[PDB]
Amino acid sequence: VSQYCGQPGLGYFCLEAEKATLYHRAQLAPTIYPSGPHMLSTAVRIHLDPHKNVKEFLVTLRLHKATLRHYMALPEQSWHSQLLEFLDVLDDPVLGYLPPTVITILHTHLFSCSVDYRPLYLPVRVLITAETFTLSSNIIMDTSTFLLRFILDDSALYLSDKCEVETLDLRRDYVCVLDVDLLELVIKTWKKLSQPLFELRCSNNVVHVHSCADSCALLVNLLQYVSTRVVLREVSLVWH
Repeated sequence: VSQYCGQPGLGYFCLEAEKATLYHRAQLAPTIYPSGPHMLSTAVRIHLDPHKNVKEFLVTLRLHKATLRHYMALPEQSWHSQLLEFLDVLDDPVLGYLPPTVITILHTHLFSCSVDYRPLYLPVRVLITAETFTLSSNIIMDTSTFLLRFILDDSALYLSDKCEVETLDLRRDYVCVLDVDLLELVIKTWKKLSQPLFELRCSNNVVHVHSCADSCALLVNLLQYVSTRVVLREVSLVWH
């Protein structure tokens, strides 16, 4: 749209689809999403001001039940391909638009974007079932400071059979290992008035942990084989 209700700067840019999450390229597809909002509902909002002459974005992104991973090889190789193809910020050399300085303010909602096929040298069918990944960065990301309220809701984790890549079991949504009730990691990275660079004040709420000797032993094998940081974070209400 252009000039919504007659006033320049007001518009409605949108996008909708329903897709299978992750298919790789050159070869063979990753084939992710083996799992009534739609996918990639990037209903961004723009209220820029001609007098200000600066690029404003209100991106209300919504990847519903997707799996937005593109890191095919051990390094982020197909992710590199994705970030070399997709990354281009509205090249506008046309007349009447001298390129306004780019500034981004995201309010993304990666609701139910399950991540269970993150590839590495030798993971074991790793399953991390996030519910809500609310990267509501109310502050400007492209700056020294970035307030990012990761208000998650009741995540969890489940581990597969055996560290060597091939792993089968009766339930691939296996036993719980390390679930979180909530983790409000409200980071203010300065790249709480803490002058020190990268103050990752992960003010985590709590970390429940349940386990059996085999379960935690296997988890430790998994971790083995696979600048203020003031948490004030409860370490474990471990029922283990």
